[PDB]
Amino acid sequence: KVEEILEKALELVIPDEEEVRKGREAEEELRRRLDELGVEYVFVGSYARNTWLKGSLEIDVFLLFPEEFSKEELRERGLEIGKAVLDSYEIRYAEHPYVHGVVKGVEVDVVPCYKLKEPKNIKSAVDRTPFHHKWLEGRIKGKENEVRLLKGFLKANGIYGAEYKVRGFSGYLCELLIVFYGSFLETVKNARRWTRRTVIDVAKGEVRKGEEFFVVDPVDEKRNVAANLSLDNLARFVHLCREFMEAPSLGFFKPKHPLEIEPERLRKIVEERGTAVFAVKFRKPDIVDDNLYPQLERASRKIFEFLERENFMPLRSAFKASEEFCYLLFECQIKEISRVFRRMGPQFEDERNVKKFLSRNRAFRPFIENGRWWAFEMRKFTTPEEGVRSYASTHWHTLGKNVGESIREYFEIISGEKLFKEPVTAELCEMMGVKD
RNA sequence: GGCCCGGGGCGGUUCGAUUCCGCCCUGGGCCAUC
Repeated sequence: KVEEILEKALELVIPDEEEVRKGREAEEELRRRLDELGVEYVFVGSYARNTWLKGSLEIDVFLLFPEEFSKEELRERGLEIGKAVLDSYEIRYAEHPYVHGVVKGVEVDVVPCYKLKEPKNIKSAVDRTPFHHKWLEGRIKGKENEVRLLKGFLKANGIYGAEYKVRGFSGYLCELLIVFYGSFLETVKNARRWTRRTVIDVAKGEVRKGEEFFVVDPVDEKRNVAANLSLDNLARFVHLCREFMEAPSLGFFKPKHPLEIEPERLRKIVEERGTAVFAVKFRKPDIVDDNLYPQLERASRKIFEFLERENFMPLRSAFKASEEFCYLLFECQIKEISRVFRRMGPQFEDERNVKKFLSRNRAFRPFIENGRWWAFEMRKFTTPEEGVRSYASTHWHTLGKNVGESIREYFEIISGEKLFKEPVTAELCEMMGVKD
């Protein structure tokens, strides 16, 4: 039963004694170093609140700087401090650069920010974190394991990140939720009633109907904590909660198995479907995933839209990325279509336009049907692939800034066996609902 | 970078385009980076 299950579960979410110990002693040292320099700092994030998921140990040391300090100063002093304190560093990037390193074996993020008073004055997302922490530390105390359960559950099902490769629940949203419902289970139970118009005002302990799923930030009533949660990911969670409660099981916290498929069986199935399955391959632009995937979606969407207005009847689109290349995957109901198609002309009494419409030299002689004129025109292409080869070659600039630029210099359309031999077999099966 | 809203020019397509497909400059808002 749920309880017995959640019990066996804490085991997969809570960091064991050694992963914890490792943490403390790393924070211990990290503390000394920072003081033997008299720097004004503050640990934030899931480490400072013991809400960190097992296996995801990382520390977040935020450096407080006067308001008056310039942007440049912040990062320079931040770069210096980070460098001196970290065993081994690495200048990372975001809204502004910050430093990432390791201390006594554990991960560390040394972010520079402005010491501020009261939410307004907020100069960057990072400035807001300190407030999020002060508001969260006193209220989440004693429920950390509820937070963890809720992450292992979301992480296990592929919707734990808030970044563009996940579009799911952010760890912050997770604690706010636990602070609202009181525990994992209560969150799971209530989530089942969530709709796309549900709004959760943590500060008001109230739930209301809005225009979109909105979890108003305690620190900023205008900020949506679940802003980048995809409408489909929300749907998948609402369902996942409904099923968990129907049949509790430790399997919900266990990362689903990769489940490889033999390319041969994939071939058979596509045949059983008798659809057009092809891919658009091009070199992976060298850019962070936060810029790459929002592009892959656009590109994939722009082509899907080309395919349907072109009468190829697309079923679903998808995409995969590698160290090497990127793939846009499509499946259609039409492997081929006739050359001729019917073009709609003016009504019979509009002498002006009628004449014009008839003034074009076509090959088949237009006709009248139910009051208006029509014409038989020929298509430029007759198969999905044939069309996308044309679309990608001329409309490359609309598939994203980067993706669009790598397609402009090189792209190929694969299909048949050649396609099943590309590292995209898994994605396809997920796209076709192939079950097993 | 991506999404939402808006201005100013254009190109292709169409009997017919503000309205479909796209391109230039361009104002504001939001999202991820912790």
